[PDB]
Amino acid sequence: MELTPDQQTLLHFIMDSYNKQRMPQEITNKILKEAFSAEENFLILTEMATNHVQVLVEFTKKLPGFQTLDHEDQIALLKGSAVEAMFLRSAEIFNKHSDLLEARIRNSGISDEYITPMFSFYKSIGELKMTQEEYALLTAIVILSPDRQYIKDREAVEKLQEPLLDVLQKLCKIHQPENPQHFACLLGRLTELRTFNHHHAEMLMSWRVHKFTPLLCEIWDV
Amino acid sequence: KDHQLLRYLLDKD
Ligand SMILES: Cc1cc(OCc2c(-c3c(Cl)cncc3Cl)noc2C(C)C)ccc1-c1ccc2c(C(=O)O)cn(C)c2c1
Repeated sequence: MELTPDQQTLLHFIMDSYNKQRMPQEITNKILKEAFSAEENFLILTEMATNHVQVLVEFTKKLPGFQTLDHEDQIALLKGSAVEAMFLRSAEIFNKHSDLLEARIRNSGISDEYITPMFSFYKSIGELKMTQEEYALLTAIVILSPDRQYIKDREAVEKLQEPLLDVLQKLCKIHQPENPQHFACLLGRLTELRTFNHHHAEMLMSWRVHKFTPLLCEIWDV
Repeated sequence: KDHQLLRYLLDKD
């Protein structure tokens, strides 16, 4: 049981692109040094989200075949995956300063209705003991979801997503042969990720008392 | 003209 050379090449492009992602030192120092209040904590979350959307665009452009998709479908895929990819990355960083970041999130004026399933998701991500290949492929599968709103050529997106699901399943058989439910538990995280779209939309609606950044206003139609 | 900054980030080399 091994990946074919073609699957190894596809996996290598995903990993290389995933490994490039960085949170700039200017933003990380703010987590340590800025004032502790609901207003300042919310502003830090906003800045981190903006940096992550930028990181998400750069990662997506290096995904094999993404730049061959219809230009407007590229926009529609980025807009529909931004929250899901941001939660998956948050889950990864939380499961590897961390005490102060958690404190800021819990004291950013965001309701427990949102915070509770969020920390519950980070917990279930941790129990999976995900490898970096699993984090990167799940991120790409989330981005390349053919069922997002306003996609014109869905079949073209299906052609890019299916081989990634084939690679992820093969890795599950190679690395966890005694746990045949491993792939199923990863799919469980895909469906759980989708629930954060409704929760995030309710947070943006109720926050009408606020400015965000132009990048966040664009992707979330604020 | 919609998603001006998102298009800028996507379209730059
Ligand atoms: C850890 C976090 C939170 C975050 O929150 C952004 C938000 C959320 C919300 C919540 Cl709290 C958590 N999960 C996802 C959402 Cl979506 N809900 O509202 C907002 C804003 C818009 C107010 C945005 C971004 C990061 C983040 C991403 C990557 C890295 C990273 C690396 O790659 O090396 C290092 N660090 C410290 C990171 C932090």
